[PDB]
Amino acid sequence: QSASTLTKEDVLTRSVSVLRGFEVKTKDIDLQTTFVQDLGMDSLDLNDALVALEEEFDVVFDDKTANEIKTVGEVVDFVLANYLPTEQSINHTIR
Amino acid sequence: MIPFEALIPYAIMFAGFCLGGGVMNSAITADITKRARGPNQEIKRNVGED
Amino acid sequence: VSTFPLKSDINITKSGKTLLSVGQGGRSSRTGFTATVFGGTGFLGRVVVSKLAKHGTNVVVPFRNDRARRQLKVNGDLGVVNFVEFDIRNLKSIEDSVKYSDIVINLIGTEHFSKNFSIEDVNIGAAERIAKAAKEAGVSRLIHVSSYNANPSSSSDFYATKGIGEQVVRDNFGPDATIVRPAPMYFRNSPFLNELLQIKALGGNVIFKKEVYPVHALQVGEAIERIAFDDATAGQTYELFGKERYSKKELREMIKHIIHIGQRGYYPYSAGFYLPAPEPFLYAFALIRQYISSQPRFNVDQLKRSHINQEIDQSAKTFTDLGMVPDELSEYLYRYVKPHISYTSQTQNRTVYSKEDIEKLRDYVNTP
Amino acid sequence: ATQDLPPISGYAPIQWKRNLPSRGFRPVIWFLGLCTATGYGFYQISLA
Amino acid sequence: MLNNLFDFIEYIEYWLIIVAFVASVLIVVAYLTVAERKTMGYMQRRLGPNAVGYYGVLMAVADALKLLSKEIVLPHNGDIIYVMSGPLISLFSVLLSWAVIPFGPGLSLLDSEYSIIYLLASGSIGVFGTVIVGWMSNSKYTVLATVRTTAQLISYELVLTTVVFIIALIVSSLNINVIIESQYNIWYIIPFFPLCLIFFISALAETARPPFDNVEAESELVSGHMTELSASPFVIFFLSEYCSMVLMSTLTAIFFFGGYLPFSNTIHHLILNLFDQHSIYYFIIEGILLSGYLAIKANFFMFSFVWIRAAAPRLRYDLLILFCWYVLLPIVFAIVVFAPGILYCFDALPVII
Amino acid sequence: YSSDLPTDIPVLSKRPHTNLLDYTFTTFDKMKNWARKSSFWPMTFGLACCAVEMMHVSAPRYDQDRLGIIFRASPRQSDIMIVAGTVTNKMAPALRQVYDQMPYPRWVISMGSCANGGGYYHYSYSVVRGVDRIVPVDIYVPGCPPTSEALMYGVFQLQKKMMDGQTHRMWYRSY
Amino acid sequence: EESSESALSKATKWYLLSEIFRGLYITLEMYFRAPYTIYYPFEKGPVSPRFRGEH
Amino acid sequence: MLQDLFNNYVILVGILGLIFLGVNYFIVESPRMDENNGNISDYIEKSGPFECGFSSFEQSHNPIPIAFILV
Amino acid sequence: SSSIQRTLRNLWKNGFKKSFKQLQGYNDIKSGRLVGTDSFGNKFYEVDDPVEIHMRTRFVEYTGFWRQD
Amino acid sequence: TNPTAFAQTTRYVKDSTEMRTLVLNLYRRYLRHSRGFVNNYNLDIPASQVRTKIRQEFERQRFVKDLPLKNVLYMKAQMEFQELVNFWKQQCHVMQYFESIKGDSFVQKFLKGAQ
Ligand SMILES: NC(=O)C1=CN([C@@H]2O[C@H](COP(=O)(O)OP(=O)(O)OC[C@H]3O[C@@H](n4cnc5c(N)ncnc54)[C@H](OP(=O)(O)O)[C@@H]3O)[C@@H](O)[C@H]2O)C=CC1
Ligand SMILES: CCCCCCCCCCCC(=O)OC[C@H](COP(=O)(O)OCC[N+](C)(C)C)OC(=O)CCCCCCCCCCC
Ligand SMILES: CCCCCCCCCCCC(=O)OC[C@H](COP(=O)(O)OCC[N+](C)(C)C)OC(=O)CCCCCCCCCCC
Ligand SMILES: CCCCCCCCCCCC(=O)OC[C@H](COP(=O)(O)OCC[N+](C)(C)C)OC(=O)CCCCCCCCCCC
Ligand code: SF4
Repeated sequence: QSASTLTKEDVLTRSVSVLRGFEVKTKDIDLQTTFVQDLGMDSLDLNDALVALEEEFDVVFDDKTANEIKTVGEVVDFVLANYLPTEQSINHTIR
Repeated sequence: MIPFEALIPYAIMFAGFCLGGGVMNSAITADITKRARGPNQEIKRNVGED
Repeated sequence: VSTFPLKSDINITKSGKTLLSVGQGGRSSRTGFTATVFGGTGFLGRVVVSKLAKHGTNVVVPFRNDRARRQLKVNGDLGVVNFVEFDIRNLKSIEDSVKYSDIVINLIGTEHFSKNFSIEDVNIGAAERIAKAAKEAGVSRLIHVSSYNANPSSSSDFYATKGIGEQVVRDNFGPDATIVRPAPMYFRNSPFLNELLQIKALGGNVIFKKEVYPVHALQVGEAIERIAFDDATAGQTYELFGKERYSKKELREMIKHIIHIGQRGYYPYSAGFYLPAPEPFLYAFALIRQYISSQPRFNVDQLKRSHINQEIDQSAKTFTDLGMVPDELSEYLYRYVKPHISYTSQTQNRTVYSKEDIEKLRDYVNTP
Repeated sequence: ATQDLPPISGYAPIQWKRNLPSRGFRPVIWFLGLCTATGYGFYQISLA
Repeated sequence: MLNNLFDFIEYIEYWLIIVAFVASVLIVVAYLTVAERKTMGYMQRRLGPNAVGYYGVLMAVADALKLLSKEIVLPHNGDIIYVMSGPLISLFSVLLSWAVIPFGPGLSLLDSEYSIIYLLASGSIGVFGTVIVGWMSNSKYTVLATVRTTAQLISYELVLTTVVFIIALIVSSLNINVIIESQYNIWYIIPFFPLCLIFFISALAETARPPFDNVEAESELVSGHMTELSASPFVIFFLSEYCSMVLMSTLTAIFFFGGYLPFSNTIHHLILNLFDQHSIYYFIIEGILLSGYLAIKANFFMFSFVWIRAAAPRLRYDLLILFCWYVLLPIVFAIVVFAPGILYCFDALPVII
Repeated sequence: YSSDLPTDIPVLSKRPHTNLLDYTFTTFDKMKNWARKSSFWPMTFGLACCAVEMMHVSAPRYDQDRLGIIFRASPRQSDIMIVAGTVTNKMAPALRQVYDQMPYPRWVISMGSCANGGGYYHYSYSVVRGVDRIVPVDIYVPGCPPTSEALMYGVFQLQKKMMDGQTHRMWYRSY
Repeated sequence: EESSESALSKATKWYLLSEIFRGLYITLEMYFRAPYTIYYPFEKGPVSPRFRGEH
Repeated sequence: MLQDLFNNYVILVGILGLIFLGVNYFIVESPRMDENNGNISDYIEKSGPFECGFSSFEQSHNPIPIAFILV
Repeated sequence: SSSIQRTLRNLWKNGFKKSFKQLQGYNDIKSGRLVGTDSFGNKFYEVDDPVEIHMRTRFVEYTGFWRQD
Repeated sequence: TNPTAFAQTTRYVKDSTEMRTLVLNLYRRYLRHSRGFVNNYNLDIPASQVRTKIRQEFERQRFVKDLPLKNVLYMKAQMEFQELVNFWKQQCHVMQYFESIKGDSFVQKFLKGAQ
């Protein structure tokens, strides 16, 4: 019940879709695509993308991770390791 | 010093119970007595001389 | 509104008076103008009184309901908003309202007739008496608000009396009378939106088929502010309407999705959100309530108007002549139907409908 | 005389200490009255 | 006419009796609000209402009529269910409880051997009316009152029910009129003085009256469950709460002070000897006397309801929970064993006659 | 469509009673006006020192309850709003919300110099210069603070105004 | 073990609400006393020559 | 034991409760006779919850811990 | 001061018409010695009854019957 | 005494590099609570417009160089963040915050009075 159902390909696929809703330089986004160089994101543009990625996967990047993340692949790895389903009420599970 | 103005609402409440008791005790008793006189309305209503 | 409504600090009225404005245009500022707003306690009247009094213009508000006039005084500073107890059947009361006024705005009009007044008396008789009294008082400017489908040859009592009202006002006051033809106005507690927001709308198949060009009420009051203080608008006719045409059925269904009445599939039909009735029955019910109900209900004339769509007089002027861009209903629809949302209450997430969201919702409504 | 002053002898003393004397019978008497009322009440109940 | 009218009245006579009965209760409840303000005023050295009707006799009418001419506040007009379901259930519960209150011998609308059970059962329904107002409500003060209301019910319900059962056990009957007649020789205040105090305390808790006014504490929960109520819903809840005060005051007079039985038997005979029993005037006076005896005893406890309000501060509801379970319940359960032991010892087990 | 409006029909406040229905609706108004005047329920809205004088109206010396005056803690159960104290900018939104939560009919009383025009704090950066900038005021009570009799006189003036209401006769003659 | 009053004496006051009935009796005493209310506007409160009112 | 009289009283009590609501609905003046602020269903500033003046978080359906649940 | 005997004494001294007017505005039946009248027409009295409290020894009788100012 | 929710201890940062991280950390907190701001205050705009507004206000102080000014600016931003998240502001204030709105020529100001 309360377990992750994510896959590396699905997380990467949805990560690309979110990042293509911004004014990024290139629409060709993969694991090795860097935010600063390939996507041309500054301080505030990068944080806008990170929060937007937080909304998609319902995860919250910590301060250390968000201040040191460089590539999209690191975002994908963080989502896979830390994502959990939100706890439901008592009625949703046992009924 | 007895304040009579404070006792006015209690007197009206006292009359409130008496209104229910006076009507219920008399109207119900009269209805039972009237219907025990006979099987027809000419005996229940009209009272004979004898 | 802005910060200073007048285009200049010195204005010369049509009657020759020179009026000087003082202050930057706040509550303590003055414009030198005194205006009378007939029917200032109505829906549009409160908007007009608020805009005039907020910049210092003296407002004289004739009234018949004593409790309804109280909230008008908050708009202006001390001595700005004045009240006169009046009746359209009392000539002296009307003459006192316009004695000191440079501008007279006639917002008096009705769609129903009652035991004391007919449709002719209010739409024609009241307008004529106000217009003639204004001229004898030497009022520089008169502004009359007719309806959107004003036509003296119309088969509807409301549209015909409004059409005659335009002509009788110009004859009495003179060629210097400006006439405004506003479309149905949407706003907080707007009569145009109140009917759509009513859950138990009897005969929605016959009534909600009318197509209109709804216009923002705040802009109509803003337009009147432009017209009153601009002598270049004298003698003209203004049709105030939105760009996008809407049918009441489209608005009714679009609102239904915003209110989230459809969260339960059975509820809209069970609650009576659809009340299909034959028109002959609606005519009978409207005829009966015209003499039984003490409150103005859906009457016979409004039943006729459901078959008449809003037609725009091309010769008349628009917001472009006044230098304004009409507001779009899609932008302001959510904020005026928000109070009627069922639960909301920030439970999980408020569904805020933007300009693009409303337009998409219109496509969903018409999608079978 | 030409001002507001207290009398020559001064004002009489006032009461400002706590004055809440106890009242009523001893608690044992009230307990006996409760038992006496209960005893007599059950006696009349028993007779009825 | 005449003949067709003299039997039409007979056909509708018993509806007039009920309407008169309803008016009799309403008058007492209406003027209890005036009496409470007058009684507290003089105790607080004020006057109380004296400027609404001659000496304040129209104060109740003005308060009711003004509220009946007030706007009803609700999210939508169709939401008339939500703010009216609560008060209506509370009002119906207390009005139906008056059916088994005999103003005289056999002068009750409902006569049954289970009148005691009907009385307690009907009163418990009124609690459900109070909790209805807090129906997933958005008002935080309404919600807090519902939690307190349930807590108070757990306090008094066990204590109040068991005290009434002891009186019923002493008479071996659950009929209210039989309980009244059983007190001809002794009023149950004397043998069961502790129970009368306990009953009155439970009555205060049941009606949410001070010192147990935690449901409607103005200094704690502004107005409690009535903070969102206005116009008719407020009146119905206000009417129901004061109808319970009269009902509980009348119940105290019935269970412990002989109900309608005369204060003095000699005085009762002398007054009735002035009237002929062959005329209806005797039974009009008799109903006035018997209900007058009940009214005097009931007015004293309605005075006592006001008296305790003007003399005691409010007690916290969590302290009330410990008060009933640790003190009241052991005492009442002790008496429910003590009483049969006394009766069996002296061969005085009760029977119904 | 011919309209013939009479010219010399007196306004409602001057219009005498002519037919039978005039006395009927005037009786309807007076029964309601008497009830609301007698059941004068203000709301407990004490802000500053003006509230202390408002408490002394409920004191035994004046005993506002003798006139039918009861203070209610909820806006739903109150029809009179007495602004007794200073209205600050931080407080103004709260005052407007509480006023809007009172069901109609409702009246507002402005007591003291603070509520009337700001009084001692008129030239303050955080004080509203008169509660009438936020809510409509029916009667202004002067004083700093107005005495307990000054407030009672203002209430009497409002009750005099309430007894002159013609809500139901207005529907018959003016609508 | 150092209480001055016996357990029965302390229980009699506690069970029979000794101080509560004392408080009730004091409140009833005021019920038979003259109130303080004056009938404004037919009667007026005290005033002094130093009083400040309308200018 | 006859209970026809009791049944009539219960019928009257149910009807009596509706009279209080019906009287209040037919006695109050219409909004247009008052300040004419419209229907209560639109006056959201009035139909909203009471929070002593300041709006707070909406916790209508939040859990409420009860310290006397065992009692 | 709140005794019924005081009301009966004032009822007898004033009479029916005077007391009924007090029963309409004054909410109290009071009697006193006339002190004088003002230009508006109001009458002013002083009470010699020993049972009257401190602040209630002077009162006015307004001209109007239904409203007082 | 326990501090209120979302309360930070005031501190004077003596490193410019550290100050940049704190601003970035606070910048993300504003973006994450944008939907909460819309829900709590019942705004008429979507959360996307709120985030645009937050970015615009942050960009107004992007080129501030003096470190002592940064500490005051950061401290006041933390106080503003705490005020919004805890629903201490009334809904009217937030509505007016987003209700913020080619200048007039010389003659246009001249004809009306100017300043
Ligand atoms: N969607 C819309 O509302 C549209 C408006 N109009 C017209 O614009 C004008 C403004 O009306 P609006 O504010 O929108 O809504 P309303 O119909 O509620 O306004 C009517 C105004 O005229 C007054 N009035 C009506 N009859 C009388 C009368 N016998 N004596 C005195 N006053 C009277 C009313 O005063 P009181 O309130 O005191 O009774 C009220 O102030 C009206 O003339 C209307 O016909 C036309 C097309 C669209
Ligand atoms: C049936 C529902 C429940 C009962 C509700 C009863 C509510 C109480 C009544 C309100 C009182 C009120 O308002 O009377 C106050 C008013 C005064 O009015 P004012 O504004 O002060 O002066 C204005 C009036 N002038 C101009 C005349 C001064 O007195 C009256 O005019 C009373 C005179 C009318 C005739 C009275 C006798 C006729 C018989 C009446 C009884 C059948
Ligand atoms: C008869 C039925 C009605 C009354 C029932 C209740 C009476 C009190 C029961 C406990 C008494 C107790 O415990 O008594 C003890 C206490 C206190 O005395 P202490 O501290 O020991 O004094 C110290 C030792 N001395 C005695 C040597 C000085 O006395 C009281 O406070 C008595 C209260 C009297 C005023 C209230 C009486 C009227 C009540 C109101 C009308 C119903
Ligand atoms: C066998 C004879 C049975 C007697 C039957 C009657 C028993 C009554 C209750 C006694 C115990 C008690 O009142 O207890 C007090 C309790 C709990 O107090 P506690 O937390 O234990 O602290 C006290 C113990 N100390 C000192 C050891 C720490 O709270 C209260 O203050 C409850 C107040 C209720 C007041 C209601 C009065 C209403 C008016 C009544 C008069 C008409
Ligand atoms: S007006 Fe004077 S007394 Fe009243 S609140 Fe202001 S400072 Fe205090």
